[PDB]
Amino acid sequence: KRSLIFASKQSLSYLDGTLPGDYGFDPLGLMDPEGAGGFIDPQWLPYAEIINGRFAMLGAAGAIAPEVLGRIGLIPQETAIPWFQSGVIPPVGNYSYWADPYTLFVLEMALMGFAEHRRAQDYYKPGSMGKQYFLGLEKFLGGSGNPAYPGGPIFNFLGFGKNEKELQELKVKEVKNGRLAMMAVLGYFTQAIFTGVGPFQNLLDHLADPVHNNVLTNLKIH
Amino acid sequence: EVKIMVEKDPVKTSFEKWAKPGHFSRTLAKGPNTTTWIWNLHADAHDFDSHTNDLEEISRKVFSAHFGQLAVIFIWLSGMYFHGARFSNYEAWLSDPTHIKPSAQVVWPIVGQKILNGDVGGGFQGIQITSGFFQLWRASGITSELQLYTTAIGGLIFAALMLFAGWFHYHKAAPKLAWFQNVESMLNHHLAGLLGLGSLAWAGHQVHVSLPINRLLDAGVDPKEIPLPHEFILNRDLLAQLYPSFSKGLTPFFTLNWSEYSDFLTFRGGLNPVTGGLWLTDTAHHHLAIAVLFLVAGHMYRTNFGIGHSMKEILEAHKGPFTGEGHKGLYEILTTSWHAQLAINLAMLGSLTIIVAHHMYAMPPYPYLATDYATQLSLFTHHMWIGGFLVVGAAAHAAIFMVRDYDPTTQYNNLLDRVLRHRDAIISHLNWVCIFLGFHSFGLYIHNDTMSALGRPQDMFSDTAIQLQPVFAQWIQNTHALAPSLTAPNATASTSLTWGGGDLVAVGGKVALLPIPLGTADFLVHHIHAFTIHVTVLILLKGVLFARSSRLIPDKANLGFRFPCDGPGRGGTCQVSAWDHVFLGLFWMYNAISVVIFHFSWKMQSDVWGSISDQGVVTHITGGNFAQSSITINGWLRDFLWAQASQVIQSYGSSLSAYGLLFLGAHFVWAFSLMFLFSGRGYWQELIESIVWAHNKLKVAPAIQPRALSIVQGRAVGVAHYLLGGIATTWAFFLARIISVG
Amino acid sequence: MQDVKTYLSTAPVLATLWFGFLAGLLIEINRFFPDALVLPL
Amino acid sequence: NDRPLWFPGSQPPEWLDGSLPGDFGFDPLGLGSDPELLKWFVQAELVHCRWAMLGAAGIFIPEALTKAGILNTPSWTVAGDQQYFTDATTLFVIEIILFAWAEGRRWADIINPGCVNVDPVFPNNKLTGTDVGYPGGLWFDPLGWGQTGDAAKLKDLRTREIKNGRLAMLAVLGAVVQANYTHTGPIDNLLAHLADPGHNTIFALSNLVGK
Amino acid sequence: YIGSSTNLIMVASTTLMLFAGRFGLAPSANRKSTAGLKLVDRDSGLQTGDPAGFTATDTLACGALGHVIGVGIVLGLKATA
Ligand code: CLA
Ligand code: CLA
Ligand code: CLA
Ligand code: CLA
Repeated sequence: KRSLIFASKQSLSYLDGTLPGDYGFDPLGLMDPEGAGGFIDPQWLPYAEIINGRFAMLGAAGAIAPEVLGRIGLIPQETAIPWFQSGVIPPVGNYSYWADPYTLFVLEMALMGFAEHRRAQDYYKPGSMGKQYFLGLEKFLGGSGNPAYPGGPIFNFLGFGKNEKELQELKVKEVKNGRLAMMAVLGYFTQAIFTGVGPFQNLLDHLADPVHNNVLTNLKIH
Repeated sequence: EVKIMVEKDPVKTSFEKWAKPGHFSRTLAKGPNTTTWIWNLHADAHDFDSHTNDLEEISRKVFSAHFGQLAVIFIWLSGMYFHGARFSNYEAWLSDPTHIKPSAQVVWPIVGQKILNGDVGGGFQGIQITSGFFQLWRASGITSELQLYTTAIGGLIFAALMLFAGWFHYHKAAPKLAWFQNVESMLNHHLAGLLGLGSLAWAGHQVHVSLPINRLLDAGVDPKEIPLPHEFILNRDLLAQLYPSFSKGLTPFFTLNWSEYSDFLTFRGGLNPVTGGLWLTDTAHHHLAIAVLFLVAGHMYRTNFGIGHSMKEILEAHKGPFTGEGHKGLYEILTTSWHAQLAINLAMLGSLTIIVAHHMYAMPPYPYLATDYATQLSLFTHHMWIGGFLVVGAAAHAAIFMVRDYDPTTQYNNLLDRVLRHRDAIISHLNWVCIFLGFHSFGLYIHNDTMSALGRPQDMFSDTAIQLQPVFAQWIQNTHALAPSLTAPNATASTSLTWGGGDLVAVGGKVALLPIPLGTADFLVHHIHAFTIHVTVLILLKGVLFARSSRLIPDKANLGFRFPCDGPGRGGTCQVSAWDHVFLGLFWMYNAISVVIFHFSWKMQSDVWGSISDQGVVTHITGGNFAQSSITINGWLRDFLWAQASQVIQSYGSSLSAYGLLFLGAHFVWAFSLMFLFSGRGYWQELIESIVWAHNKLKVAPAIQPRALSIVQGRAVGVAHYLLGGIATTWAFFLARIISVG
Repeated sequence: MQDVKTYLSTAPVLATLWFGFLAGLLIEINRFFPDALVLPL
Repeated sequence: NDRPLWFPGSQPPEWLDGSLPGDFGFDPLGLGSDPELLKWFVQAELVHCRWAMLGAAGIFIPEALTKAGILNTPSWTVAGDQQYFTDATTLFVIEIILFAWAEGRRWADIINPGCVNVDPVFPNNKLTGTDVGYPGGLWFDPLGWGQTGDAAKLKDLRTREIKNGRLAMLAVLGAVVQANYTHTGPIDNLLAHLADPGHNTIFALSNLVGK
Repeated sequence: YIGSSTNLIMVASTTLMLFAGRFGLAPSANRKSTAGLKLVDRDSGLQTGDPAGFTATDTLACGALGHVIGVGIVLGLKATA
C-alpha cells in the first residue's frame, strides 16, 4: 500500500502509515512503543524530526542564498560569502556586524528562549500558552492538539489545508523537503571540511568538469 | 531482540529517605538499638543484592552508582587540571624540563607548614608532584595554562553531566532487565564504539596536535612562539613542512598507498634521544592500528541483524572428554549474576594494571619521564598496589558469587561443578607447590645469610659462588634484542632498551634506560615473587572453592559469605568464611607487592638509574650492589632498608619533612592495626561494660547501647589499618628517598 | 524542607559542620595569634 | 488560583497558593516547603528587599548626580576609605549597638507576633500594625497608607515593594559584580552601554576567541 | 587509477565476497553457519527486495569484509613484490 525503504518485521508492527513520512524505515527500532522513554518514544521523535527538518530547510536555503544572490549580482559582494565565513566559525572566517557575535549570541539565546520554552510548554502541556497574559497576543499562540502543527492565526495566516486530504499531502511534502534539507546541511558540513569553498562553488565545479571535480578527486582537501 | 527498554519515573526524587538512614534494608530501617547499627549502616549500603531479590532494581542501582563514580572521577581530573593551571609551574617546566621539579600543590602559611613549599625551580614554591601529569600534558601538546583551565572547566561540565545522567537513569528513565542482559550488544559497542573509536580519536589528536607541537619542542623552539594546534589543523602547509606526507592529503589513505605516510606513522621502537620517551609517530601508528583492530573485533556478536556470534552457542559448543558439558550454563551465570562479572572484570583489571606498571617503565611513553625517577617509581608502585587490590577483590567477589548466586540445579557436570568436585586435589597440589617454592627461595636466602655469617662466602648462592643463572630470561632478552635483525625486519630498534644492544639513552646528565642484566639475585627474587603469588592464590582459591561447604562445616553456604565462625566446636572454626580468606589474602598480596616494589626500587637505583658524565662514565644511585647484596637478607636490611632510609629520617626541617612525619605516622597506624588483629571481642565488651558503669554512675549513659566491634569488623579494621600503615610507610620512604637522590 | 533539615541534623553532617567550623576558628586564631607557648596574662 | 506565574505552562507549588504578596509560584528548589520556615523566609525577603532599595538609592542616585556635577560622592566603593569624624571600626560597633535594639524587637515580633508593639518609655504610643513585617503605626507609617481595609487593594499596595525590592536586590548585586569586573562606576557602565550597545557589553572586557 | 592493480584487486575481492554472500557461498543474515560449517536458513526478520534474500545489512557486511580482504591482499603484494 506504500513504498518501503528498509522496513523490517519489527518496524512494520508499529509503523502503519498515520505519520506523513511513514515508510517503515526503522532498522534500529528507535520508535518501538514497548520501551518508550524520555526522548526515545513515539511522541517525540516525529516532532524532533519535523523541527530538525524545518531548521534544516532554513539552513539549506540560507547557507547558500547569499552566495547565489551575489553570484547573480544583486547583493553586495562583501556579503556574498560562504556560510562558514560569516562569523559562525571565526577561525575560518569572520564578519563585522553591528554587534560582536557573542552579544548577538546572547540576544539570540534570549529571543530563541522566549520562543522555544513556549513551544516546549505547549508540547508538554497543550493549550497552556493561551491562558497567561502575554502582551495581549497569547490568544494567537494557543496551538492545536498536534504540537508540530499549531496552525493559529499567526502560524497559519494564508490558511492552507482547509480540507484534510490536501492538508495531509502538504504534511508529507513538508516532511520530504525537510529530510532533503537535513541531508543537504550534512553535505554542506562535510563539503565545507573537504573542499574549503561554498556549496554553490562545489556545484559549479561539478557542473564544469564532472569527472575531474567530485569526491574522488577532491578528498585531497585543497 | 536487542531493543531499548526503559521504565518512566520508577523512583520519585524526594528527600524523605534521606532522613531515614537504613531505609535500604528491612533490618536497619527499624532504628539504632545498639552502636553496631551505625557500622552496619555503612557495611550494607552498597550491597544491593542484600537490599532486594529483584535483579532489575539491582542493575539500575549499579548503573547509577557507576554514573556517580564517573562524576567523581571527572571532578578529580578537573581538580588536577585546575591545579596545573593555577598552582603549578608547568610553563617554567616547559621552558626547562630537565632542571625544574614538577609542582602543582601550594600550601598555606599557617602553622609553619609553609616550609613544605620547597624550592622546586622556575621561580615557584610548592609540593613536588610525582603523578606524571606534567609529562602527560607535554605529550598531549599542552603549552599554556589556559588550555589546562579549559580542560578543567570541561571536566566540571562532564562531572555535572554524569551526575545528571545517573539521576536520569535512576529516577526518570530506568533501563529494564532485558536492556542490561544484552551482553552481545554491550560488547560490540564497548569494543567498536568505546575502545576502537576512542583509540581512533586519540590517534587523530596525536597526528594533528601532539606530533607537530612535540617535534617543535624537541627542536628547541620556545613554547611561547610554537603555533597553536588549530593553526596546524587550518594552515596545513605549516603542518606539512614538519611532515611532508601531509601534502598528499588523504589520497594515500584511500589509494592504499599507505607507505607514503611513513613520515608520521613509523615503527621505530626504542626511545627518542632528546626526551627519553617513546616516539609519538610510533604511538600514533599504534593507536591507529589498535583502533582498527577493535573496530573490526566489535563486529563479532549478533545483536539483531543476523551476521554474528551467539556467545551462548559458542560456550555450549566447547566441551571435551576430560570435562563434562564444558562451558554449559556459564552464559546464565554471567548474564544473571553481577558478582561473577565483577570477579572476572576485577581480575582482568588488576592484571592489566600490573601489565601497565611493568610496561610503562620499560617503555616510558611520555617525554622526560624516564629521567624523572620519582615519577617512574611512584607510577610503578601505585599501579602495582592498584592491581594487587583489584585481584584480591576479584577473589572476594568470586567467593560472594559462589556463596549467594550459585545455583546447583542449573550447574551439573559443567566446569564449575567439576572444579568444585576436585578442589581437594587442586588445593593439595597448590599447597605443595607453595611449600616447595617457599623453601627453595627463602631457604636459599637463609642459606646465604648463614654462610655469610659463618665466614664461608664460597658456599653461598651468588655470581662469585654457586651460580643460579636465569638462562631462560636471558635467552628471551637475547631473542628480543635481535628481533629487528631477523624476526621483525621492519623495526629500527628493539621493543625496549632493557633487552640489550649496548645502547644507553641519557637525557641531560641522567640515564633513561639501559640493558638490565639478570643474574643469581634476579633468579632468587623472581622465585620469591612466584612463591608469594602462589601463596596468595592458594589462600584466595581455597576460600572460593570451599566457600559453600567443606569436610568441617558441610553447610557453610547457609552460614553466608561474611560470618565470623561456627563456634568453638570441631576444635575451633575460626575464620572459616570466604571473607576471612580474602582478609588473609590481603596480607599476602601486601607482602607480594611490597617485595615486588622493593625489588624494583633497588634494581633501578643500583643498575639502571644514575648519572652519565661527559667522558661517558655511568655512576648509579646506589652503586651496583644489588648483584652481591640482594642475595642476603642482611643485605636487604642494611643496603636497602637502612641505607636508603637515611633520607626520610633526616628530612626534618626541609620540604621533605612531611614525608618523615607520615613515615612515622604510618608506622603508628600499622602498630595500631596490630591490636585489632591480635585482640578479641569479649575483652573489649567487658571493658565497655565497666566504662558504661562509670557513665551510668553520672547519668550520662547513652540510650544507643555501646557495643564492641563485631569479630568480622574487628578483622576488617585490623586489615585496613595494617595495609594503610604499611603502604603509607613505603610511600613516604620511596618518595623522600627518590626526591633526595634524584 | 523537613526531610532536608532532618538529614542535615544527622550525626555525620552535623559533625562535619561543627568540626569544620572549629577548624576554621582555630586556623584563623593561629593566623592572627600564632606560635604561642605561654598564655600572656 | 489561575494567577500569572514565573513559568506560564507549569503548575505552581502547593505551598505557594498565591496568598502571599509577590507570589508567582517560583520555588524550583522547594525551599519554602516548611510553612514555619516559609514565614521566616518571607520576612527575610521583605527585609532584604527594603535594605536593597536603600542600597540602590544610595548607590545609583548619588553616582548619577555626581556625574551630572551636582554632588561629589566618591563612587560608593571607596566610600569606606574616606575620613570621617570617627573611625570605621568604632562606627561599626556603634551601628551594632544601635541596631541590636531594633533588630531584636523585630525578632521578638517575628517569634511572638502581637508583642513589642507598645512603647516601653511611654506605653500610650503603641503601633497599629497587625501583620508581621509591616509594623505600621506612626513612626513607620506616618501617612497611614498600610491600613486600607480592602484585602485585595492592600495586597495590591503590597507586591509593589516586593517587586521594586527584588529589582533593587538584583541591581545591587549587578553593581557589586560590575564594580569588581569592569573597575568602573555603574552609571559610567550605563553610558558606555548606551554609547555602543552592540559592543560595550560584558564581552567587551572578556576577549573571547573570535571578534 | 581505474586500471591499477590495487583497483583491480579491491574490485575483485568485493565482487567475489558479494557474490559468495548473495549466492549462498558465505554466511549472511539469513544464512547461519553451524559448528560443522554447514549453512542453515534463519528468519532474520529483515525484509529485502532481493529474491534470494540478500539484505542491506548483508550487503554492508559483505562489502566490509571484501574491503578488509582486499586491503590485506594489496598490502601483502606490495610488501612482497
Ligand atoms: C542533498 C544531497 C546532496 C547533494 C545534491 C550533493 C551534491 C553534490 N555533492 Mg555532496 N554530500 C552529501 C549530500 C549531497 N551532495 C552528504 C550527505 C555528504 C556527506 C557524506 C556529502 C559529501 C560530499 C563531499 C565530501 C563531496 C560532495 C560533492 C558533491 C558534488 C557531486 C560530486 C561528488 O563526488 O559527490 C559525492 C557525493 C557524496 C559523497 C554523497 C552521496 C550521497 C548523498 C546522500 C547524496 C545523494 C544524492 C541523491 C541523488 C539526492 C539528490 C537530490 C536532488 C539533487 C535530486 C555535488 C555538488 C563533491 C564536490 O563538492 O565536488 C566538487 C565532494 O567532494 N559531497
Ligand atoms: C558506542 C557506544 C557506547 C559507548 C561509548 C559506551 C561507553 C561506556 N559505557 Mg556502555 N553501553 C552501550 C554502549 C556504549 N557504552 C550499550 C549499547 C549498552 C546497553 C547494552 C551499554 C551498557 C552499559 C552499562 C550497563 C554500563 C556501561 C558503562 C559505560 C562506561 C564505562 C566507563 C568507561 O570506561 O568509560 C570511559 C569513557 C568515559 C567516562 C567518557 C564519558 C562518557 C561519554 C559521554 C560517552 C557516553 C556514550 C553513551 C553510551 C552515549 C549515549 C548517551 C547520550 C544519549 C548522551 C562508558 C562511558 C558503565 C558505566 O560506567 O556506566 C555509567 C556501565 O555500568 N554501558
Ligand atoms: C569495581 C570494584 C568493586 C566494586 C564495585 C565492589 C562492590 C562491592 N563490594 Mg567489593 N572489593 C573490591 C572492589 C569492588 N567491590 C576490592 C578491590 C576488594 C579487595 C579489598 C573488595 C573486597 C570486598 C569484600 C571483602 C567485601 C566487598 C563487598 C562489596 C559490596 C559493598 C558492600 C559494602 O560494605 O561496601 C560499603 C563500603 C565500604 C565498607 C567501604 C568503607 C571504606 C573502606 C573500608 C576503607 C577506606 C580506605 C581508605 C582509602 C583509607 C584512606 C582514607 C582514610 C584516612 C579516611 C559491593 C557489592 C562486601 C559485600 O558484598 O558483602 C557481602 C564484602 O564483604 N568487597
Ligand atoms: C616470617 C614470618 C612467616 C613465615 C616464615 C611463614 C611461613 C609460612 N607461612 Mg605464614 N604467615 C605469616 C608469617 C610467616 N609465615 C603472617 C604474618 C601471616 C598473616 C597474614 C601468615 C599467614 C599465612 C597463611 C594464611 C598461609 C601461610 C603459609 C605459610 C607457609 C609457606 C609455605 C611453606 O610452608 O613453605 C615455606 C616455609 C618457610 C619459608 C618457613 C621457613 C623455613 C626455612 C626456609 C627453613 C628452616 C628449616 C631449617 C632446616 C631449620 C630446621 C629446624 C629444626 C632444627 C627444628 C609457611 C609455613 C601458607 C601455607 O600453609 O603454606 C602453603 C598459608 O596458607 N601463612
